[PDB]
Amino acid sequence: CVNNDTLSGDVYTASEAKQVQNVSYGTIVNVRPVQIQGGDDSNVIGAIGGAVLGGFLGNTVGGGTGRSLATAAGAVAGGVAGQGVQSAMNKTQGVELEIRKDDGNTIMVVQKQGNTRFSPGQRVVLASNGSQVTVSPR
Amino acid sequence: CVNNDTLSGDVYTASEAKQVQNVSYGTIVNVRPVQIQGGDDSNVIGAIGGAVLGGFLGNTVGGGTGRSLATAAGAVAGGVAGQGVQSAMNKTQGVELEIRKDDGNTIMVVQKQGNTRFSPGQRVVLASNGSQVTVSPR
Amino acid sequence: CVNNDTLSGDVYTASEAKQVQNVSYGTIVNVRPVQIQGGDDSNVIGAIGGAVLGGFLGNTVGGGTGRSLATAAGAVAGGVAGQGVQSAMNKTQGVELEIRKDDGNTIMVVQKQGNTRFSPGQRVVLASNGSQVTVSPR
Amino acid sequence: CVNNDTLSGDVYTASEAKQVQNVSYGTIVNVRPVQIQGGDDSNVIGAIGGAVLGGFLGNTVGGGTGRSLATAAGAVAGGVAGQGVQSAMNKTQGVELEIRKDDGNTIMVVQKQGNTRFSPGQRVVLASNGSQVTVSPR
Amino acid sequence: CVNNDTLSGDVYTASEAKQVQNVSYGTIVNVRPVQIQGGDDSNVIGAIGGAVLGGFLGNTVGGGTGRSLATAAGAVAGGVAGQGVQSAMNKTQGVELEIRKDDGNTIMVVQKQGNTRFSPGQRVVLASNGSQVTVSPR
Amino acid sequence: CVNNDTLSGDVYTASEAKQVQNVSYGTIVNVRPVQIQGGDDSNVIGAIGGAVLGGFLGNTVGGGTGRSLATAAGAVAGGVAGQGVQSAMNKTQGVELEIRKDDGNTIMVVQKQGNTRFSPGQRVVLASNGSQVTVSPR
Amino acid sequence: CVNNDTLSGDVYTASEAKQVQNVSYGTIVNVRPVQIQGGDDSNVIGAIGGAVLGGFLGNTVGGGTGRSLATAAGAVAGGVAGQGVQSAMNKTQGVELEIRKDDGNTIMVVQKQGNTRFSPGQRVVLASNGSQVTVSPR
Amino acid sequence: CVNNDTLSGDVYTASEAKQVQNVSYGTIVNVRPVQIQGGDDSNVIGAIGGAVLGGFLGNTVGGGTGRSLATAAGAVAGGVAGQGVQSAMNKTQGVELEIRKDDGNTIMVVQKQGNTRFSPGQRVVLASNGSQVTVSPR
Amino acid sequence: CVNNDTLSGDVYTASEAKQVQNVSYGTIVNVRPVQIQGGDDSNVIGAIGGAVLGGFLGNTVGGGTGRSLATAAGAVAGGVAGQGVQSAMNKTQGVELEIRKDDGNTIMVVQKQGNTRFSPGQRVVLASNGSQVTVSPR
Amino acid sequence: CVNNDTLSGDVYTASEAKQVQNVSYGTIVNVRPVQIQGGDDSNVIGAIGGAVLGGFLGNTVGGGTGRSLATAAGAVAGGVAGQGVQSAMNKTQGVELEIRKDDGNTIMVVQKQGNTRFSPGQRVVLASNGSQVTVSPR
Amino acid sequence: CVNNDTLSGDVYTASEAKQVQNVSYGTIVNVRPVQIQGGDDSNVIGAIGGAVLGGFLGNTVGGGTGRSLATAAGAVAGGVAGQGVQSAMNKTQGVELEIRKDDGNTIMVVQKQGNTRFSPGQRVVLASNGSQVTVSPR
Ligand SMILES: CC/C=C/CCCCCCC[C@@H](O)CC(=O)N[C@H]1[C@@H](OP(=O)(O)O)O[C@H](CO[C@@H]2O[C@H](CO[C@]3(C(=O)O)C[C@@H](O)[C@@H](O)[C@@H]([C@H](O)CO)O3)[C@@H](OP(=O)(O)O)[C@H](OC(=O)C[C@@H](CCC/C=C/CCCCCC)OC(=O)CCCCCCCCCCCCC)[C@H]2NC(=O)C[C@@H](C/C=C/CCCCCCCC)OC(=O)CCCCCCCCCCC)[C@@H](O)[C@@H]1OC(=O)C[C@H](O)C/C=C/CCCCCCCC
Ligand SMILES: CC/C=C/CCCCCCC[C@@H](O)CC(=O)N[C@H]1[C@@H](OP(=O)(O)O)O[C@H](CO[C@@H]2O[C@H](CO[C@]3(C(=O)O)C[C@@H](O)[C@@H](O)[C@@H]([C@H](O)CO)O3)[C@@H](OP(=O)(O)O)[C@H](OC(=O)C[C@@H](CCC/C=C/CCCCCC)OC(=O)CCCCCCCCCCCCC)[C@H]2NC(=O)C[C@@H](C/C=C/CCCCCCCC)OC(=O)CCCCCCCCCCC)[C@@H](O)[C@@H]1OC(=O)C[C@H](O)C/C=C/CCCCCCCC
Ligand SMILES: CCCCCCCCCCCCCCCC(=O)OC[C@H](COP(=O)(O)O)OC(=O)CCCCCCCCCCCCCCC
Ligand SMILES: *C(=O)CCCCCCCCCCCCCCC
Ligand SMILES: *C(=O)CCCCCCCCCCCCCCC
Ligand SMILES: *C(=O)CCCCCCCCCCCCCCC
Ligand SMILES: *C(=O)CCCCCCCCCCCCCCC
Ligand SMILES: *C(=O)CCCCCCCCCCCCCCC
Ligand SMILES: *C(=O)CCCCCCCCCCCCCCC
Ligand SMILES: *C(=O)CCCCCCCCCCCCCCC
Ligand SMILES: *C(=O)CCCCCCCCCCCCCCC
Ligand SMILES: *C(=O)CCCCCCCCCCCCCCC
Ligand SMILES: *C(=O)CCCCCCCCCCCCCCC
Ligand SMILES: *C(=O)CCCCCCCCCCCCCCC
Repeated sequence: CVNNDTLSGDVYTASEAKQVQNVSYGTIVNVRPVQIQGGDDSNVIGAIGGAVLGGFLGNTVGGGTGRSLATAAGAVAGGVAGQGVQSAMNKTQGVELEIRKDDGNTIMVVQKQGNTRFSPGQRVVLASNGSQVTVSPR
Repeated sequence: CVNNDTLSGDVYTASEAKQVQNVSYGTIVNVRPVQIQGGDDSNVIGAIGGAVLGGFLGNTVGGGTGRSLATAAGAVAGGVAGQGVQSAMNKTQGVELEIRKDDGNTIMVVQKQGNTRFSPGQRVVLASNGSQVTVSPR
Repeated sequence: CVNNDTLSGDVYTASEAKQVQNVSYGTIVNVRPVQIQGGDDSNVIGAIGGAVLGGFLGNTVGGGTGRSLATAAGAVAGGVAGQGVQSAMNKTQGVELEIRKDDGNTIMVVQKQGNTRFSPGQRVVLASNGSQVTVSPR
Repeated sequence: CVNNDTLSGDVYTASEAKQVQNVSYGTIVNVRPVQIQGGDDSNVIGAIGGAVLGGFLGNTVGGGTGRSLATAAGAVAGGVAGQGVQSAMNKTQGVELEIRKDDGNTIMVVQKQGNTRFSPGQRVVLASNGSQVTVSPR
Repeated sequence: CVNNDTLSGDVYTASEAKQVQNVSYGTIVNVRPVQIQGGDDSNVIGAIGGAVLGGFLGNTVGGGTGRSLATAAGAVAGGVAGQGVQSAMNKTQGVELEIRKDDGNTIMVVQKQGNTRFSPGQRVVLASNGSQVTVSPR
Repeated sequence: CVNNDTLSGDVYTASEAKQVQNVSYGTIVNVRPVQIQGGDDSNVIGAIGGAVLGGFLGNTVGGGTGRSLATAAGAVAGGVAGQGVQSAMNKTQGVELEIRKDDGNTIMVVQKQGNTRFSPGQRVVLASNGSQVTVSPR
Repeated sequence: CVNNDTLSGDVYTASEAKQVQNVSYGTIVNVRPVQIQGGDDSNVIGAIGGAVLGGFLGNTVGGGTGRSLATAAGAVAGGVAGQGVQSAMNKTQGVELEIRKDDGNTIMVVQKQGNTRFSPGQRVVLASNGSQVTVSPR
Repeated sequence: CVNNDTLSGDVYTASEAKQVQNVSYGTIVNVRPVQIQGGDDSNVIGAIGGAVLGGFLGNTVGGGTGRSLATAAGAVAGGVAGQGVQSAMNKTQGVELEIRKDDGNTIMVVQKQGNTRFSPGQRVVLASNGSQVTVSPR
Repeated sequence: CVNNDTLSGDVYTASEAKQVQNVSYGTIVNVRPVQIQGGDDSNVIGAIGGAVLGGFLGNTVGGGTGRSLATAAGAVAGGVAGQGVQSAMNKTQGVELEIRKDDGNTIMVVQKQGNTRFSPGQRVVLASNGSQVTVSPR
Repeated sequence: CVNNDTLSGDVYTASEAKQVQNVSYGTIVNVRPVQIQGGDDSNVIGAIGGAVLGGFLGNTVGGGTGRSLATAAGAVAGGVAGQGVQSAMNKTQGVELEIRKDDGNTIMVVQKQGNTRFSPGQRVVLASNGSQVTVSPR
Repeated sequence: CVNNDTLSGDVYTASEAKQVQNVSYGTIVNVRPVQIQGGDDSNVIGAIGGAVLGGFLGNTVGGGTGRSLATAAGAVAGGVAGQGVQSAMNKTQGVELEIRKDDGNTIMVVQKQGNTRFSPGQRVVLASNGSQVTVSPR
């Protein structure tokens, strides 16, 4: 598992506490919903778990030289299902926001859904660092 | 398997959440369909799976010194089929779009087919970063 | 465990004693509560502890070739719970402060809750270094 | 095997989707046919497969100390044939095109044969990147 | 253990003897007490000691296959307590001083409590190097 | 073996497909025939093959302590012949051409013999890259 | 042990013999006594010695499965005492001197106590190198 | 063995085919014969071959503890002869030529003897690259 | 042992023979005696010798499980004495000289005592290199 | 052995064939004879050969525990003689020449004796490269 | 052993043959005798030889557990003597020369004694390179 709950507007990772961050103001338009896929593309941990759990389910059939074939088939047929499952428990739902600043410049930012509802027409304050931004309501 | 579903216009990888992205506008012409081939060219994981599953199907014929020949032949004849199959499950279908911006400059971008249909003559908004672009309808 | 108690306004890590730090003054507005998530995202130590403690609970059922299946299942079903638990004991509660300096510039800083209560309207003194800040009351 | 089907004008590798590419126009003259040789020059995978399959065909003759000689001879006499065969299944047929752009500058590009026929006298559109080009008909 | 007694105003580490250090003068205001946490955040030595001492307390109960479960549980239940204890014996008490120099510039420095008492209103002499300072009374 | 058939004027390596190449014109004079020696100077693969095939031909004579001498002699007397043979199957025949460009500058290039005959007095077109050239007839 | 007797004003390390050193003059004020702590903070050699000497004192009590517990407890209870003792035999006594040069500039230097007594009001000669100084009486 | 036949005026190494080379003209004077010594100075492959072939010729004399002495002596007395012989089969015969160019500048180049005879007074054409030259007759 | 006899004015290390060195003249004042401590601070070779020689003196007392305790105690009680002795045989006696050059500049140099006596008031010649000096009498 | 016969005026190493070298003229004065010492200073190959050949000559005397002493003594007493002999077969005889060029500049070069005699008063031609020179008679 | 006979005025190392060296003239004054110490300061090869030869002289006394003590003592008591002897066979005798050039500049150089006698008042010629010099008589 990967704990991608540090991608909300209500939780800070501990490597950015006790630092300085700048402040700007803006306005909000055109929110639409979006899905977020964390983790890594080459799933390795799922493969090994699936492989062992599928292989040890193979010994219990047959006997002789027909048992080795069963365990060998079960190994790969569980290995692929491991990657099948390990990349469907790392999928959350978020929103995409288009904010227009008071400078006159427009940007958009994507952020995980929490327990506050964003609406078209509102005032937000941007807490920013070098290439990092958090958006919080009024 | 490789999870190339992060190449759509409705799914964001989690390493580009909580960042700033610029906004432009444009118009759409000349969409045509295209196929997309993910993964890597040197298939290694397919070779080993094919090899073991083909080798363990060789012991069950013959006996003596004619069993070793059977298992040795089965090993390679399954090894090549492993790469044959592992590079036909990583093939998806997408579209290629030619968008003309309001600057007066023309570009084209290629993107995976989803559940929205693009048509000739429409307004799109480009969300851009340094050498990254996502296209979404009006 | 990770000892993230060095993120308070009353405890200094020992690698920043006997050094020089600058002093500024400011005023405080708009405190709101926030949670803090320490540690690292890829939980490794939890996985091994969960795995061993789940595996050694598997031998005590069944016998023959039905014991191996039980221990193999218990191993992974404890492995995932290890990461489930090891990333819920590293979660503390803090505050977020917006301070306006006497220069005329505005910043905000996030800091762990202690035993002093911050209120809207107060005088604070910032002890600063290069990209490090501690806030302490009057 | 090497999957050199990403060298056509109808298939895009997945590492160049969702990017920006420029557009130019031109005219076509002097197409002639050409062969294309993929892969790598030092064939290693063919050698091992040929070696094992030739060696295990050696035990079945003779007995005593005249069996070792047979297996040793078969090993190398299959090893060289492995490289003989593994570099004749990576050979495709393509075309070479000489296109004159509307700038007044002339270039030529080589590309794999597909299912569309190029003729002398036609209009093509070049989709280009930094040192990458794809040619597609009108 | 970590010997953090070289963080006082009466003990010099031996890698800064026979060197040259500059001298300044100042005045002292606003001392307040503070705690100091040495060592390192990832406690490793505590984990192994706790693990072995907890594991060898497990064999003495039960017998058969119920002994392995006891030793496995004791191992982790002592492992976490090892880190619990090894990071509570590296905690000392010090003071924080705000000194105003004769230049007209203000700084503050934090230093371990010894056997001399600092008071508001006094003369101190700063012995300094590049980014190192020791404060000693008149 | 080394597959040096990518050194002709009718076969392109697959790492230079879908790229841009410049075009020039010229005239041809003074072709003379030449031999080409591929591969590498320190022959290693030939040594091991020769060594094993010569050594296993030594056991079949004599017995006692006079067999070890025979196998030891055969090993080296086959080892040197391995390098003798492995560097006589990598030798092809090509031509050397002196072409005078329309600029007024003269160069010469060497290229493997194919199935087209070059003659003194003819028109050729040079397809060029940075320090790469292919010559093809009119 | 660490031989920190090369930190006196009467002993030179052998890597700074046969070199050139500059000469200055000064005057001496305000000597006060100080302690010096050599060695390294992470004590490793003490831990192993304490561990072995404590462990081999554990076998001599009890018998059965109650001997293993005794040796395991003795190991750690001697391990910590090893670091307790190995960092109390590397502690010497020295002096701190404030010397005012004839330039008009003031410095202070710290140096191990020997067999000569420094007094307030005296003439000293500084033998100096790049960031190295030795002070010797008249 | 080392195949130093790529040092003639009639054989090209395959890493310099399909490249561009410049052309100059000159005249020839003062050819004299010279020997050429290829390979490497520290002969390693000869030592091992000589050592094994000399050692296995030692067992066939004597018996008891007088056999070990014989094999040990034979090992080194064959080892040195290995380097004696392996550096006398890498010695060829060539010529040294002094050519005066039409610029007015003089150079000389050394090249292996082939099947063409160079004479004093003749016209040669130099095919050159960066610090590489081949000389061929009219 | 360390052979620190190359620190005299009558012995040259062999890495500075056949080189060029400059010559200057001067005068000598204020010689005083000094001790020199060679070697390295972390004594390793003494520890192992002391450890083995102390450990093998432990077996000769007692028997049973009271022999292991004796050998374990002897090991460390000889280990520390090894470092005690190995750093008292690398201590020589030298002199420190203050020489005033004819330029008008003053320096001092430290050098091992030999068989010539230096006196206040004498002429010396300095043989110098880059940051190396030897002093020899008239 | 080291084959230092490539240091004559009649043998070229094969890494400097087919290159360009410049030509100068001069005159010869003051030849005197000199010895040349090749190889490397730390003789390793001689030590091992001497060691084995001396050790295997030790078993043939005595018996019991007096044989081990003999073999141990013979090992080192042959080891030193190995380096004694291996550095007396790499010693050749050469000449040193002082040549005055037609520029007006003087140099000298040292070169191995061959089969031509140099005399005072003669004309030589220098074939030169960057920091390489060969001298050959008229 | 180390062969430091390449530090004379009559023997050239073979890595500086066939190179160019400059020539100067001078005059000679004030030769005095000096000793030269080659090799390296940390003697390793002597330690092992002394250790083995001393250890194998220990078994021949006593029996039981009193033999181990004898061999252990002999090992170190021979080990130190190994370094005692291995650094007294690398000591030669040379001379130090002060030469005044015709420029008007003075230098001195140190060189091993040979079979020619240098006297006060003579003419020498310096053969020089970058930071290398050899001095030879008229
Ligand atoms: C707070 C919570 C605390 C937690 C833990 C604390 C509890 C501690 C209390 C300790 C008490 C315990 O000591 C008592 C005891 O065990 N006592 C036991 C002990 O006696 P003692 O007391 O020790 O003296 O031993 C006896 C011996 O048992 C048998 O011994 C034979 C050999 O023994 C012999 C011999 O011939 O050599 C003869 C004998 O006389 C003697 O001499 C021995 C001698 O010992 C030599 O060593 O040797 C074996 O044949 P073999 O070896 O030659 O092959 C045989 O297994 C055999 O031959 C082969 C077996 C194997 C087939 C079972 C697999 C099912 C597939 C499910 C996956 C689904 C896929 C999607 O085959 C069979 O058993 C045939 C069953 C056919 C029907 C199956 C239907 C199931 C599917 C339904 C699906 C429904 C869908 C809707 C074996 N059965 C056996 O050992 C037992 C076998 C019986 C199957 C019951 C079905 C349950 C399946 C439901 C699934 C759960 C939800 C997912 O059970 C097991 O192998 C363990 C099963 C684990 C499965 C986990 C699934 C993981 C998830 C999926 C992973 C992919 C047991 O009877 C005793 O009783 C019993 O054990 C009765 C017991 O009450 C039943 C077991 C319950 C455990 C289940 C929970 C596990 C969950 C996870 C754990 C972390
Ligand atoms: C040019 C120069 C050439 C150089 C070399 C060439 C010489 C070659 C000639 C060969 C002849 C030789 O083959 C003859 C022979 O050995 N012949 C011998 C041979 O017969 P074969 O001919 O082989 O057939 O074997 C016999 C067997 O001997 C005994 O055998 C017992 C077991 O044997 C049994 C059994 O019961 O199992 C029974 C038996 O019947 C038979 O069956 C065997 C069978 O073989 C099974 O294997 O088994 C052992 O008991 P165990 O095993 O169960 O434990 C016993 O040792 C035992 O039980 C245990 C012993 C051990 C205690 C001794 C340690 C002393 C501490 C000093 C350190 C100071 C610290 C600061 O305990 C005792 O011996 C009790 C002694 C109590 C009094 C000690 C006082 C000393 C202190 C004084 C301090 C004064 C201060 C002012 C053992 N003694 C023994 O094996 C002998 C034991 C006797 C002690 C004498 C005191 C000397 C100490 C002075 C110190 C010197 C200066 C520093 O001696 C030794 O262990 C070697 C001692 C080495 C000490 C070196 C010190 C190093 C420096 C300090 C290091 C930190 C010997 O008698 C024969 O005679 C003898 O051996 C008599 C002999 O003349 C005496 C030995 C002299 C050697 C000394 C020189 C070494 C210096 C360095 C060398 C490089
Ligand atoms: C941070 C979490 C770390 C988790 C690691 C714990 C591993 C637990 C292994 C259980 C071993 C059971 C063996 C079978 C039972 C038996 O009857 O075992 C019997 C045998 C000996 O008994 P006999 O005397 O009867 O032969 O072995 C033992 O008794 C071994 C002692 C068990 C305890 C060892 C301590 C744990 C390992 C060291 C800690 C390292 C931590 C590293 C953290 C990074
Ligand atoms: C974080 O998520 C860590 C990785 C989690 C791996 C989960 C593995 C589950 C594998 C299930 C396989 C079922 C096999 C069924 C028989 C073929
Ligand atoms: C992601 O896709 C991981 C790699 C998947 C590998 C799939 C391997 C399948 C191999 C089938 C081989 C069949 C052999 C039949 C007998 C020769
Ligand atoms: C700091 O916090 C160190 C890591 C702590 C790891 C804690 C591991 C607890 C695992 C509990 C698993 C329970 C399994 C129950 C049966 C499946
Ligand atoms: C992609 O193409 C992977 C490599 C394919 C290797 C194919 C190997 C075939 C070898 C056949 C050898 C036949 C030997 C017959 C007896 C000497
Ligand atoms: C410096 O402080 C070195 C590290 C010290 C480690 C101390 C380890 C103490 C562990 C105590 C564990 C008690 C376990 C009780 C049964 C679970
Ligand atoms: C590409 O060419 C791969 C290397 C090919 C090696 C061929 C080895 C042939 C060796 C023949 C040796 C014959 C020995 C006869 C008895 C001494
Ligand atoms: C230089 O000082 C080298 C390191 C010295 C280590 C000294 C170790 C002493 C350990 C004493 C432990 C006593 C244990 C008593 C029973 C628990
Ligand atoms: C290319 O040339 C590869 C190296 C060739 C090595 C040849 C080795 C020949 C050794 C002959 C030794 C004869 C020993 C006779 C008894 C002492
Ligand atoms: C150069 O000096 C090399 C290192 C020399 C090491 C000397 C070691 C001497 C150790 C003596 C120990 C006496 C132990 C007595 C019983 C405890
Ligand atoms: C090139 O020269 C390779 C190294 C040659 C090593 C020669 C070794 C000769 C050793 C002779 C030793 C004689 C020992 C006599 C008894 C002590
Ligand atoms: C070049 O000089 C190589 C190293 C030479 C090592 C010589 C070793 C001699 C050791 C003599 C030791 C005598 C021990 C006597 C009994 C203690």
